[PDB]
Amino acid sequence: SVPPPASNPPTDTPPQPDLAPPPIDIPDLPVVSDEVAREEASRLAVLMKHNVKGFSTYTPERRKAFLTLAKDAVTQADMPVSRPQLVMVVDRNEKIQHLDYVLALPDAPWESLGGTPVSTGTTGRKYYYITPTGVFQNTADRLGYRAGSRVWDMGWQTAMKGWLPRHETGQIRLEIHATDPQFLEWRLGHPASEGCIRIPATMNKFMDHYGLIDALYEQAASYDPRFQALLPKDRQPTQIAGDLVVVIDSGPLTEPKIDPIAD
Ligand SMILES: [Cl-]
Ligand code: NA
Repeated sequence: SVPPPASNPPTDTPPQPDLAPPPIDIPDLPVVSDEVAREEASRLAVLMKHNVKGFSTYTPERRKAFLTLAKDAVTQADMPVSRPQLVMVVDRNEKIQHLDYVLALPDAPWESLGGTPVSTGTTGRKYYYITPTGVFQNTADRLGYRAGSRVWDMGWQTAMKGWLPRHETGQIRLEIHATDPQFLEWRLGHPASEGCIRIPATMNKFMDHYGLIDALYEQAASYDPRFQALLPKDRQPTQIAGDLVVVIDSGPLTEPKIDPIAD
C-alpha cells in the first residue's frame, strides 16, 4: 500500500511595515575560511553519524553522483556560492531515495558529509506527484510551521503528475516533513509520498537544532519575532549553515506510470 498524503499548507510571510529594518540591522551571513569550514563539516558529520537514525557515508561512486549533479544544478540555476555553506541534496530516483549533505566551497571542490534515506513522490497513484528536480531555497518569504516537528515550506513548485505517462504538470506546495504515525520510518528508501520530501524524525530534529539549511531563516530571526518564535530556543546554529535544497535524479529520469484503478 501507499501511505496517505501529507498536508502541505502554504505559509507565505505576511508583509509587516513595522518590522522593516535598515540594512545595518540585518546581520551578514557568517563567512569562514575553507580550512575552518572543512573542520566544522567533519564535526557535524561525526555528530550526525551518532545522532541521526539511518545515517551513512556513501560509496565513492555514489558520492561523486551527489556532488556532480548538485553542482550541475546550482550552476544551471545561476545561484551563487559566495561563502562556504551546506547544501541538502536529495536524489529522487526510485532506486536511490537518499539525501546527502554537501559542503559547497566557492573556490575548492565540494565535499560530501553523508546522509539518510528519504521518501519522495511516487508514480502509479492518482493525485500523487513526482518530486521535481531543481534548486529550492529556504528563505524568509515563508515561515513554515511546527506539527512540535519542524516543517520547511519551499513554496509552490511545478511538478509532474505521477500517474499520467503523457507528462502533465501541476502545482504542488513543496515541503519537507518528518515521519509520523501515518508515515512510518520503515517507508524511507522507497518512493511513497504525494510529492513532499519525507525525512527521518531524528534528521529533522538535527537540522532544526544545528540550523543546517536555516541561514536566511536565522538572519530574519535577528529582527523578526515571527522567525525567532519558530526556531528552537536552545539551538546551536553552525557557521556553515546554508539555505539550498537541491533535488537531483541520478538514474534514468523518473517516468509517470498509470494507476490501474483510477477512473
Ligand atoms: Cl505508514
Ligand atoms: Na519523486
